[PDB]
Amino acid sequence: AQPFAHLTINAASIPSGSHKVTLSSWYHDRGWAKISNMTLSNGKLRVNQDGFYYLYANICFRHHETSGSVPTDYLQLMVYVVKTSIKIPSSHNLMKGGSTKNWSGNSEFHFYSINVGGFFKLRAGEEISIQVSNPSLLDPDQDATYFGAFKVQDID
Amino acid sequence: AQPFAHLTINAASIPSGSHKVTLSSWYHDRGWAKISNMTLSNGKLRVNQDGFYYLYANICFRHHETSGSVPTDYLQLMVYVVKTSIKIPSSHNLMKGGSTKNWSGNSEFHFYSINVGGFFKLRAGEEISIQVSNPSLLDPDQDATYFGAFKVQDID
Amino acid sequence: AQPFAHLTINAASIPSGSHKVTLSSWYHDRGWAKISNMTLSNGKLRVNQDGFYYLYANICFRHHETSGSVPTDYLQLMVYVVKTSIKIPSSHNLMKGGSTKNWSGNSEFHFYSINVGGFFKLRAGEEISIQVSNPSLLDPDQDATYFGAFKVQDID
Ligand SMILES: [Cl-]
Ligand SMILES: [Cl-]
Ligand SMILES: [Cl-]
Repeated sequence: AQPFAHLTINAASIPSGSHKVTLSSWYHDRGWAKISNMTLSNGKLRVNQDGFYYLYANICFRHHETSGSVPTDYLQLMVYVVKTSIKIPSSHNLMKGGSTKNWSGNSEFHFYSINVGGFFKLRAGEEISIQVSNPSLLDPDQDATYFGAFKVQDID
Repeated sequence: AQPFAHLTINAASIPSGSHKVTLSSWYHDRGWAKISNMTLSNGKLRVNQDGFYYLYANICFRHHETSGSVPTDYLQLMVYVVKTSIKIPSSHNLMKGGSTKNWSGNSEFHFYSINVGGFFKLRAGEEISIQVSNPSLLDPDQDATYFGAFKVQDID
Repeated sequence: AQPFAHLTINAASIPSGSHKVTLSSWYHDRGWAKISNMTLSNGKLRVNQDGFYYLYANICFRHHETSGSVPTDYLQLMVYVVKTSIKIPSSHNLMKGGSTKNWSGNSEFHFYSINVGGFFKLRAGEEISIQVSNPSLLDPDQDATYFGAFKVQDID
């Protein structure tokens, strides 16, 4: 039963704000959202089996003029895949991606997606979480905002 | 010992539109383009073996001012990795990515690439295709625009 | 003991010029950086065992007005994953990504990341390397700029 997970964002709990925050609302059993041998605790994917896993995340940001105004036109759309654990409580970034975007002008719709992927050694007990800026601009669709992991091979 | 695929764009045709369409011309036996156990049917990567596959797509877009007196003020460069089948035949997006761009500047060259990847459960018979907007802006090189998949493990 | 590598950028040595270059300084022995059954030489990841490998790279560019000014208003922020050989002086592009960005004044901070991935057939003696434009704008953090590979299955 090789470990893996593909979590999709749960808009039914999308926090407001523009500052860097951790996302804790994800789906694990519906649509493309699956999970196995791994446990999820409010946007905190816990590893139960040691191994080399490939981790990835796809976060889509969007804004339509019809939704109203945004604090500032110069945005910083960032995504951070973080690892946390009992021994190491502090957060450490495994991957970082994103871009500054000027969403000014009279344009009606603005969109931008970010993707990151990497190969990492994970020990049971360690947890991966997703931190992003401007969580209010996140796209709610499961094909738009998601993150996952899957074991590729055992640790030597 | 496991199926896989890496298809590269075949600009043999002349897709000159702006609306989102379904790319149907791909290579499977040239350069890096390859395939094993999987079958290609006019832009349709058909799965001939159940199991979990990692899907990925890289789409490059570019534009030159000389191709002028044509709107490239507001652009929506998007990519969609859709899945179809016999049952569950209605098109369902597995992954979405892209960005809005303003390529009306005095710059002689504009470029932007999109990348998406994810871990998915697939059953034999199901198909995977690629849909993008502004297909006439696609970069033809085999290293710029491509998509693919490879089985990571069997379904439990 | 499947072959793999996750290499992180070594800030120390990084071209301060404005030309596109091959990055030749990466870590393989600290932080998330790691390598197994592959050899890092002169910034090139040499394949020591024939097989199909998944290859990836994540490149982050950034700029703070305190660091001075950009070389030009409309920058080309690109990455090329290249394959060369220890036997013949051949050089081929496997993947390409990036985009043109206007980082002219205004904002106090500019950021942009690119990500590429792909399934490739590699043989012993072949080497994977990274070329980027605007190397002086590279983000030196290990979670920011890195590239890697891992064998998924043997050839044939
Ligand atoms: Cl799925
Ligand atoms: Cl290849
Ligand atoms: Cl690691």
